Amino acid sequence: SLQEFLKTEPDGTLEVVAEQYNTTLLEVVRNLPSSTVVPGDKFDTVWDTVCEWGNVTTLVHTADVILEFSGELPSGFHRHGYFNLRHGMSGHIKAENCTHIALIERKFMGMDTASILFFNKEGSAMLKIFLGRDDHRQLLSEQVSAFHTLAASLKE
Amino acid sequence: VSLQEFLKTEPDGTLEVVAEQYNTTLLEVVRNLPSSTVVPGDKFDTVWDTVCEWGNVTTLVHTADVILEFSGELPSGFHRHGYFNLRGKHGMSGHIKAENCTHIALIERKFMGMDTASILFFNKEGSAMLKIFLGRDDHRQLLSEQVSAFHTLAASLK
Repeated sequence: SLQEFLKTEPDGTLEVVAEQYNTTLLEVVRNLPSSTVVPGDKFDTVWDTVCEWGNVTTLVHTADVILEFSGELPSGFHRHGYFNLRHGMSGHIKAENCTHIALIERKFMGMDTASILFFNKEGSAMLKIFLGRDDHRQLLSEQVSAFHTLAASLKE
Repeated sequence: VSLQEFLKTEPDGTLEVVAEQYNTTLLEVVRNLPSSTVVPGDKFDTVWDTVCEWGNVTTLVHTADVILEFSGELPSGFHRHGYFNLRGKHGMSGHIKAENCTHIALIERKFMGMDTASILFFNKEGSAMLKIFLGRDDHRQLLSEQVSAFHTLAASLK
């Protein structure tokens, strides 16, 4: 049982858990009891709040490349059917295809991780944002409180 | 009108749209562009290490949902554990499955009225795994040194 297995707190990529159960990441990130999932709307709310935090890691994963961009989230701007970004990272995102957004915080063998997932209609992540960490090793406490404030605010 | 004849007329638009229009792959469209250079995946290292020395460029990943680009010097990388691993540079790092790269193309064309030069890394299905575009200017123009090294790379490749 998916939901039952998730309550186990298993370490490892949520993608594999999705593969095993032969389902979508969104589905997995739906059986995690503490995950905060909201609909495509809020994209700006989420992506405007995050631009406020400090440096974060944006991640794009394809069958051939895994690219990470460490830094401040760039401000948005909708037009021509795209969300267009304004330092190092830029580009355009098909906000319109984002059906769900999940804020998930969990452990990796005891080590906290926190991320924002933007899902499309197929239940796959089109983009992921991970909270940055301090030189020490832990997630930036200021960001983590901001993350929980947003998750609370979204359910509010 | 044939793809090769269509290209040459210097079409207005993305090469990806020409591909679907002609029911073919991005690779076949670039193969038919005037003056393009296409070489086997064997050239990945020569290409990557050469561009690592050019200064700022724009690296782009295109997906069905996002087009993300990173401007900055291309990070150096090393083959290990079946991936080409980037040596974190500025905000950009990660991994490229260079083993899946079967073709590399250097092309030049006008797009939206401006000259463009890019390097395309293709997987076997003929679509682009990654793209790198020559850097611009404070004036919205290609860097001359990059254009000539690009040409130099293109000449030695083919």
